[PDB]
Amino acid sequence: QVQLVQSGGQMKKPGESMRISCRASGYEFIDCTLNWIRLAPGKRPEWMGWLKPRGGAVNYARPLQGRVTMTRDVYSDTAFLELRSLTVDDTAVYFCTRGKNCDYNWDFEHWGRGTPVIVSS
Amino acid sequence: LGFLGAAGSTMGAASMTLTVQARNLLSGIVQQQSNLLRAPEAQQHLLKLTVWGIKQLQARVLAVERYLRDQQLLGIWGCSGKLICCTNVPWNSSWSNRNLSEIWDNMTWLQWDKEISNYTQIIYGLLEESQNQQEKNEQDLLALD
Amino acid sequence: LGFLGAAGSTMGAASMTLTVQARNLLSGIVQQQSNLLRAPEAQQHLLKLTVWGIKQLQARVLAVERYLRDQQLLGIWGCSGKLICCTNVPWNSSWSNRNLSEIWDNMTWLQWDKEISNYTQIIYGLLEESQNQQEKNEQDLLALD
Amino acid sequence: LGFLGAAGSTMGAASMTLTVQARNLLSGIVQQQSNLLRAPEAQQHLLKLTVWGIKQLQARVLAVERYLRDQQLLGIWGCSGKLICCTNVPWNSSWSNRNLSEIWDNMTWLQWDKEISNYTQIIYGLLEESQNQQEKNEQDLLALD
Amino acid sequence: EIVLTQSPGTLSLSPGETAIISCRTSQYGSLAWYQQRPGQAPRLVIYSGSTRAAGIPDRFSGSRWGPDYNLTISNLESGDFGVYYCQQYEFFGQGTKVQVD
Amino acid sequence: AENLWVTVYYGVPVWKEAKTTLFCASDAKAYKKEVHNVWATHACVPTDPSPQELFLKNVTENFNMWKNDMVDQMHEDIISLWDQSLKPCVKLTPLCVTLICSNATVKNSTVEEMKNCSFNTTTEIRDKEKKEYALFYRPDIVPLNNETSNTSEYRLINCNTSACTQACPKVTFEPIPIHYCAPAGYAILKCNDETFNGTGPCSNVSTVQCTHGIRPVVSTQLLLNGSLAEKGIVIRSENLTNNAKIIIVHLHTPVEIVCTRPNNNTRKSVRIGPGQTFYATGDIIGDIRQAHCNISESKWNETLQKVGKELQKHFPNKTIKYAQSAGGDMEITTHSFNCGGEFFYCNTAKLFNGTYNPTITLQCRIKQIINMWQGVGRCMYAPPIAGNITCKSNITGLLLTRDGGTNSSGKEEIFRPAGGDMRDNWRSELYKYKVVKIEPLGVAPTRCKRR
Amino acid sequence: ELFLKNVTENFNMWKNDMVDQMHEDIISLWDQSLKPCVKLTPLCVTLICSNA
Amino acid sequence: LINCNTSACTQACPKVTFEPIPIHYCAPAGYAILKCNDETFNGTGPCSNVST
Ligand SMILES: *[C@@H]1O[C@H](CO)[C@@H](O[C@@H]2O[C@H](CO)[C@@H](O[C@@H]3O[C@H](CO[C@H]4O[C@H](CO[C@H]5O[C@H](CO)[C@@H](O)[C@H](O)[C@@H]5O)[C@@H](O)[C@H](O[C@H]5O[C@H](CO)[C@@H](O)[C@H](O)[C@@H]5O)[C@@H]4O)[C@@H](O)[C@H](O[C@H]4O[C@H](CO)[C@@H](O)[C@H](O)[C@@H]4O)[C@@H]3O)[C@H](O)[C@H]2NC(C)=O)[C@H](O)[C@H]1NC(C)=O
Ligand SMILES: *[C@@H]1O[C@H](CO)[C@@H](O[C@@H]2O[C@H](CO)[C@@H](O[C@@H]3O[C@H](CO[C@H]4O[C@H](CO[C@H]5O[C@H](CO)[C@@H](O)[C@H](O)[C@@H]5O)[C@@H](O)[C@H](O[C@H]5O[C@H](CO)[C@@H](O)[C@H](O)[C@@H]5O)[C@@H]4O)[C@@H](O)[C@H](O)[C@@H]3O)[C@H](O)[C@H]2NC(C)=O)[C@H](O)[C@H]1NC(C)=O
Ligand SMILES: *[C@@H]1O[C@H](CO)[C@@H](O[C@@H]2O[C@H](CO)[C@@H](O[C@@H]3O[C@H](CO)[C@@H](O)[C@H](O)[C@@H]3O)[C@H](O)[C@H]2NC(C)=O)[C@H](O)[C@H]1NC(C)=O
Ligand SMILES: *[C@@H]1O[C@H](CO)[C@@H](O[C@@H]2O[C@H](CO)[C@@H](O[C@@H]3O[C@H](CO)[C@@H](O)[C@H](O)[C@@H]3O)[C@H](O)[C@H]2NC(C)=O)[C@H](O)[C@H]1NC(C)=O
Repeated sequence: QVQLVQSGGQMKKPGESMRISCRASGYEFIDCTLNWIRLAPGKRPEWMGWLKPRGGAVNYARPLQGRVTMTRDVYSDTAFLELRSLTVDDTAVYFCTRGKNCDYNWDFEHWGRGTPVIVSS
Repeated sequence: LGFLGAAGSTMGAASMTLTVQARNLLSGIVQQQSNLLRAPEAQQHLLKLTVWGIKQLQARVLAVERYLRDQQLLGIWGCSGKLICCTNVPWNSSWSNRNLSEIWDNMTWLQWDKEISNYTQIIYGLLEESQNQQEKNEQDLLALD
Repeated sequence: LGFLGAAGSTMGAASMTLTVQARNLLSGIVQQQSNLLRAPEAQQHLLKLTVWGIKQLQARVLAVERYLRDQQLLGIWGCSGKLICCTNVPWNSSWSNRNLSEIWDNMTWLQWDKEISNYTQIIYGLLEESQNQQEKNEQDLLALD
Repeated sequence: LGFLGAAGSTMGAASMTLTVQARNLLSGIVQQQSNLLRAPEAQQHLLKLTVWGIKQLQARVLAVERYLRDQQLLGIWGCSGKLICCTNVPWNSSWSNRNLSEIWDNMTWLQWDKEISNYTQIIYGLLEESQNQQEKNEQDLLALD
Repeated sequence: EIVLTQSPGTLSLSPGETAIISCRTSQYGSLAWYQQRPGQAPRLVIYSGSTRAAGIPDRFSGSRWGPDYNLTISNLESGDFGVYYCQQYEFFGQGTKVQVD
Repeated sequence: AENLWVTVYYGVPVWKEAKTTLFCASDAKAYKKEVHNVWATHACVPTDPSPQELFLKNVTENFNMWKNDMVDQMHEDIISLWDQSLKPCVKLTPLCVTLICSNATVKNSTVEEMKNCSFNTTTEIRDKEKKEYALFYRPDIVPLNNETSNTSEYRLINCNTSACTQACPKVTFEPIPIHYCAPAGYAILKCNDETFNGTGPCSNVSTVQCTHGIRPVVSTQLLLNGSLAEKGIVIRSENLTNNAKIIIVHLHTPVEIVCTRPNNNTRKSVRIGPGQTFYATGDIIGDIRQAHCNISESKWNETLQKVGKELQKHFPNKTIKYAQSAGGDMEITTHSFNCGGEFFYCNTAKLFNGTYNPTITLQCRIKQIINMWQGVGRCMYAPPIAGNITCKSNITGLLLTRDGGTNSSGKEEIFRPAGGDMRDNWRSELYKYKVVKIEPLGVAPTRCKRR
Repeated sequence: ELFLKNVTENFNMWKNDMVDQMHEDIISLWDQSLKPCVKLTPLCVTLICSNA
Repeated sequence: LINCNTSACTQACPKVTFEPIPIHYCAPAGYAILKCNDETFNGTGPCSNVST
């Protein structure tokens, strides 16, 4: 058994920056991967990133290269996501998830509560 | 299970089931690659210094000491492998003189060798000089001409 | 080098070089006094507690367990020493029925030993029966009159 | 005591007391359940980590390594158990050609095998091929028809 | 910029009926499906093409024959219809969904 | 069938894989003088003076570099040996006090990284304090633009994680090779054949009694001092489409790389206790220049085209493009690199600006409060070395990540350099040498009769 | 003990190793005696004396 | 105190006694000890009266 906690959704205006956090408890963070997933109704889900807390490899998706940023903090056991110059295209819901085991990363057994983001004007 | 399945039974019955001890006297269920258990999962912490590492090493080496010592005591008399053996010297005058009937008819080994315990060294010496006679006679046969 | 020099050769060829495994399954090049190495120079720091010390002792005793267990399993059948043995027991009905020609003409043990693994216990049981029959017959032969 | 009471005697006398070393080659007075010493009293502090604990386990495993290696080298030649053995192989041309009288009359073995040490491997090879010939002949006799 | 697709797109059937879904066409990958949207974050239903995932009802089981890859959904309910997704390696489908009644 | 053929043959060749620990072997000649612990510890064993091998006829066996376990055994063993090396001779540090620095002015000019910094320590008598010049290297101070660093004064970066341990001055650090010989009842199998994809059957197979020497030098995203490939260029990577997994590329030909800490330096002792000796740089002499590296443009460009053309074989019509570092901490993005006790972090942007289808120079920075390995604890503090330091090596391989996102036919494909798991330093050479056990109780029915 | 007939041997006292063995062992046991039960000393502060 | 520019001196355990209580030595199996009973031994050369 394991759970993932999030701070909830935060609504904002077009064309600006924002942050969102997530943490994990149990099944120690320093060994195994994480990932962010985008959920926009009326549009397909699109994988965002996968972060190795062990050494900080990041593999930002090409379509959002540059303006999306991320990091971690081992002692606090958290995961910060950053993005810059948001638009109405990013009207979606965001999740922090983990795979079953620490050798596969495409079949995600544990999902966060979910956190919406809406911008209209 | 060795004798643990047929310990207290009759004398003749015990001789018929002496064989399953060979697995039982060396393997151990828990120390090593047993008939039920293999190497542990978190062996990285077994190899690193731990109290139960010293315990397992002590137990395993003690078992090896035990088996090697008793086999060697049995081996020196030329009885290696042969579960039933036989020696070239009759039995001494004292202790002696007990009838065979009860011993094989109804006795079990638990009550037998307690009186023989203090004299066991004598049987060892007798088997030893028996082996000495046997090996010198082997040398004489080797002396063809 | 043991089988490591002649592992994959023919069925018959394996029997002709079974002997050099005695050195290759007890000594080890590096664990202890070997065919190439001796005691180390800075042994004062090896005897004092060290991370690799427990590794060396574990390796030695594991090799000892490895040799002794299988050597006993071979000994209890009366086959000790005899690099090729023989038993007074037939083979069971199932599994059976494979022709001898290919097994010795061109086959090698690498492709043969897999399928007998699950049935391997049965051979131990039948050999145990053979030893039981043999020891009772030996006891009766001892009974001259 | 073994040759610690009979080392320097005659060759014939040496062969007459080859047996008691079996106790003296495995037991050890102090390491384990000897012929004089049992397990110590304060074993709670023996089992807990201590320098002399590592010394105990080192000594025990070294003795076991030694005895197993020698007994294996002796066994592979078909000489297991037999304190006096015999091989089906001649001796090479060199190093040979010494008169036999002094070797058995008054010679002591301390100065004997000094010059045989460098050639000792050759005897192992000769005994090895002897065992190879013997086992193939055993297989041929086993082949009745 | 798409290589993955699934068929059929939208399906209509009453509660309790059975239907067949498939993902296409030939791109290799470790195939998987994610359950219909209940409203919170979804859950898994299957691994490795044919391995029903832990803590899932037994109404789910797929099949794979090379390019051919199909899934049968049996005994639907009002609490299980919704927007579900097909996973191949990293992409996703086109938007498959099932409506109850 | 006479007697129905039951018998047993002693020995028989047969084997199965099995998890088991391995054993040390290192050239035991020179390091009898390193009584304190170090990688190839003197105790170990002396090496075999006669390594042996044989080629085995017709042996068919499948290797697998990712499934095997001995790499994990080493990742545990070397870490434990590191801890046991920094467990003794280490002076725990009552450092991290209220302190102040300011611009160096060694010459009239200001230095780039150092700052001449006052430091009030404990004197030998616990009641009294005194001031001395001490440690400042800019990456290891918590900054502020005011007349002090931190919110005020300053502190060393360690003191909200764990107590940093002083490295033993007398313990050297040099990566000499080490060997592995499995004990009796075990042996090692070697895949001599070339063009091996890291899995599947390997035909040309030889049995070796003991693994060849390996220098387990730690590093990130630039394999160095590793044994060259057999021929051409190969890509030993467990499946390419699995972009989560890392891609290893190995070179047959070497490329010279050299780096230098050009400045002369000298250490000055400071006392922090009854017998506990601190260390840090005392003074700097001569011309001032940043640490840097030199590399030939032509050979590097040739190697990158060779790697590109060979990896293009795994795709029908796609093209490739390199890029600079992904991002995040300095440890993974920069080129981690070690020589002599001092440490180098080097920016790798200039080495990956190329594209597919005369003396390049690198910027580098020193770091001395190292959060090495896990980043969770066991933080160590190396002592600075006297004089100038120059070090060279043969670059041998690179670590690649395939990025991801949506792709289409005719589009461009992008790789990036990354380090990460230190296990992928030692998986490069030790892909060979499966461990295996032999079970010498083969049986087969054959005619016989005892008597 | 036993006396061995006619045994000839050249004892050599300075070459033998076992003296060094015990010279290491006694020191190690000394350390293992004064490793536990030992109170690390924060002594050496300002002190002042005079004639007793 | 004299110790505080060399190393931290360690307190000796009050409970631990110190006396020169004797110790024997003896070897494991496969090893033995030889003794030179003869007198006037110069520390080298053959010793005749030898006991095990
Ligand atoms: C990849 O592979 C390559 C190729 O093999 C390999 O290249 C070599 O890399 C090393 C650096 O890692 C190069 O540099 C060497 O550095 C030596 C400098 O260290 C000296 O000081 C050490 C500590 O002692 C100091 O401090 C004490 C106390 O303050 C003081 O008393 C001393 O005087 C000294 O100042 C010391 O450990 C070190 O070496 C000694 O000890 C080791 C371990 O016991 C022993 O093995 C050595 O033989 C030596 O006794 C040394 O004393 C440098 O000195 C050394 O040699 C040069 O200087 C000496 C003395 O002046 C000359 O005699 C010699 O001819 C050299 O001029 C050496 O240069 C080394 O040069 C590379 N090899 C080549 C061929 O260039 C890489 O390391 C590998 N790894 C990587 C990551 O690339
Ligand atoms: C490593 O990377 C791989 C990509 O590079 C990645 O992708 C694939 O993963 C699967 C695992 O499920 C591997 O397994 C299979 O490989 C075969 C190889 O093709 C040949 O063999 C098939 C036999 O397959 C039969 O059995 C399977 C069930 O096991 C059925 O689905 C299948 O329909 C068959 O009944 C043979 O049919 C192939 O023949 C051709 O013609 C027939 C008839 O028209 C077609 O039906 C068939 O599709 C094909 O066109 C052929 O002789 C593959 O065909 C299977 O579909 C399946 O993919 C793959 O080997 C692997 N890809 C590669 C290139 O190896 C791995 O998942 C990845 N692994 C990891 C751990 O990350
Ligand atoms: C104590 O430990 C921390 C943790 O490593 C040391 O680093 C500090 O980590 C925090 C993590 O969030 C940094 O936070 C900053 O947040 C702002 C928010 O706007 C962001 O813009 C910055 O880029 C940064 O992420 C913080 O800067 C960083 N440094 C300091 C001095 O707090 C910290 O150095 C350790 N020591 C002390 C005295 O805190
Ligand atoms: C600190 O450690 C030192 C070293 O053992 C302690 O002893 C001091 O050692 C020095 C060594 O040179 C002595 O030097 C003196 O030099 C003069 C030169 O003329 C000579 O005439 C003297 O005979 C002597 O060699 C020094 O006297 C000696 N004692 C002191 C108090 O310095 C020292 O005690 C330790 N403690 C302190 C607080 O220094």
